[PDB]
Amino acid sequence: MHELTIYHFMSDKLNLYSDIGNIIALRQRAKKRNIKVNVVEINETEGITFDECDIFFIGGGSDREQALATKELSKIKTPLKEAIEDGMPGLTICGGYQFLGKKYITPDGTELEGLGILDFYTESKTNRLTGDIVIESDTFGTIVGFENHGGRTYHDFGTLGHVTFGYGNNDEDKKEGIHYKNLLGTYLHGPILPKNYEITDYLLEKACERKGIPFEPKEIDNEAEIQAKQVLIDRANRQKKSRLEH
Amino acid sequence: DVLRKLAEQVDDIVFISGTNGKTTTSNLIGHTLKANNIQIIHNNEGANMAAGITSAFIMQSTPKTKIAVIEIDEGSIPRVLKEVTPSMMVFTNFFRDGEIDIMVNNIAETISNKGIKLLLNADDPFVSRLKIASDTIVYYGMKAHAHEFEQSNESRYCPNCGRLLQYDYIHYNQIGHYHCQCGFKREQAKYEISSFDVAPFLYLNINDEKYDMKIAGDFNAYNALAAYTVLRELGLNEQTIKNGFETYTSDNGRMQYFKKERKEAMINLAKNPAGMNASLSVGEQLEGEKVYVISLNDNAADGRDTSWIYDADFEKLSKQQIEAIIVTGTRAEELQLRLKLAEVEVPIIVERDIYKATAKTMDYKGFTVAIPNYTSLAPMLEQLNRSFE
Ligand SMILES: [Mg+2]
Ligand SMILES: [Zn+2]
Repeated sequence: MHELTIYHFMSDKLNLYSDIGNIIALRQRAKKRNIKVNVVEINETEGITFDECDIFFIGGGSDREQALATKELSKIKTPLKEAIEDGMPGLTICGGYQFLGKKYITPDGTELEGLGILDFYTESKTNRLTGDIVIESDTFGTIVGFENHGGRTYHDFGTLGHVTFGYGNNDEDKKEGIHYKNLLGTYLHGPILPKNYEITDYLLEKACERKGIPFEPKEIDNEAEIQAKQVLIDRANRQKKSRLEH
Repeated sequence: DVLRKLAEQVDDIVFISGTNGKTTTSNLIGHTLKANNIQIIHNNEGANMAAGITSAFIMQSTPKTKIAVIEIDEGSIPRVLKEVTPSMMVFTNFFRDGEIDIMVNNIAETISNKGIKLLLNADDPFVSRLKIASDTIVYYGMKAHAHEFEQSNESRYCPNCGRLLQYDYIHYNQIGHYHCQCGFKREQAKYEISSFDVAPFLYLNINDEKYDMKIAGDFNAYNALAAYTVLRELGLNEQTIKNGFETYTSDNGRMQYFKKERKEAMINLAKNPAGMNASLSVGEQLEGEKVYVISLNDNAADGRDTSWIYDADFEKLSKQQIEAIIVTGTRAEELQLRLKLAEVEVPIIVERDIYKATAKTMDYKGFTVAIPNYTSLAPMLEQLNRSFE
């Protein structure tokens, strides 16, 4: 049977609600395309290669967990970079996204080192960017979720799209996340994939193309996903009219 | 001076005290008496000190009320017993949360040589210490291995001689079958639970009769037996108690049961993954098919992040006999989608209005399992009360 392997990095954390739902969403959209998903949890990285990897995933944890995860991930920084440069699809969430960069600065000014896969940095404040977020993307259609992060990320790469409601990476850009080759990074909760099937299908379709297996049928039932998105789109719209009428 | 004259007009006055379980014990007694059309005086959990008890006697005394059922804060026992002598007093337990020792001594001095019938938990050594305070003692308790309690661990002192208390068997913590070389020991019980389970409600074996209840919680077995003991000592027989016990239910939306003819429902608050997994596993202990109503609000007190529902085990619903799942609250669609991703293949109905969603369950002959998160609870419980009148 056609199969895709997901490398789930650093799943040893106190909580992984975001992690699990994203994995569920990928498994189920692939199953509808007659593709079985194999999840490999990787917490010891020594001698790990990306030859058996189709998609990787790095979630977020506490600042302690993230610093530990980064020290372990740095033992394979060079294969990961080469994998990404080769087009390896990947999804990274919050701290997993931030620590692909060069540094993460805490509110109290402490500089934490990231992997340096990409040349950017993140600066956190005490006042958080929090609320509903609605993004309009050409690749991922309408992306919807919840953001709640102190970190402001400043990078010069492509993103998941323009933010029509909420903040995204920082206070000013009105752009969310990162999209570099097939590597995705985001601050969105929900977790991001259950409602945002175009993102899920993106990662699976790039993986199928790279492996030489079909991704079919391309168009399936998205009604439940659409109805869940529409609740936040409508609420976001109600919230805008309230400010314009203020 | 008035409480005294009111209390003298009541033949039987039952006081309920101890540190835990007072309200459930009290409510079980009062519910069972009223279900036999006995007129009673009865206070409540917000009125168990001197002032509130006095108010209960003034507000509720009539010429017909011949029993008072009074829960009383353990600290209030001396002040109140300067005015009222109960005919019997049941004590549930004393937990420290050597401070228990002093308080128990003060209670013993207060009730001594007053002719009060004491109903003592034989399994609690600090309750049993009250045997010195009366010549009329009734013991209740639980047989060893009646249940394997969750379990938790220190050495306690014999209230009579100051030795470390030896235990032969521990129910939990200080509660168990203890025996000191001075003679102080877990006494033989007149009313005993030989066995019980919770699946999902309390099912008790008391003196070789089965009591199929409608409340839950392992801790509530002792409260039910404390209530049982009072009622036997008032002269009610096993069948009359069984009738009341079989219909008592909680009123806070935690494992709360409802019934109207052949239609049954229960509601259990769940607002995080552990609570949801527990609520979903209740349905599978329930016989026959089920209908679910599950509510997910995202108001300030709920939190705005609904991601935790992906850590709940909604997949397990595929192992149950379920007619339909109604999803409701402001994030009802998140639940629909979670169930789609869980591959739970049963009719799913989106009805965001919690009152309309809850009423809808009355259209199904299955056992309703109603599961709200925090700000969903009050509207869902209100509708269930309305629907089951
Ligand atoms: Mg138990
Ligand atoms: Zn002793």
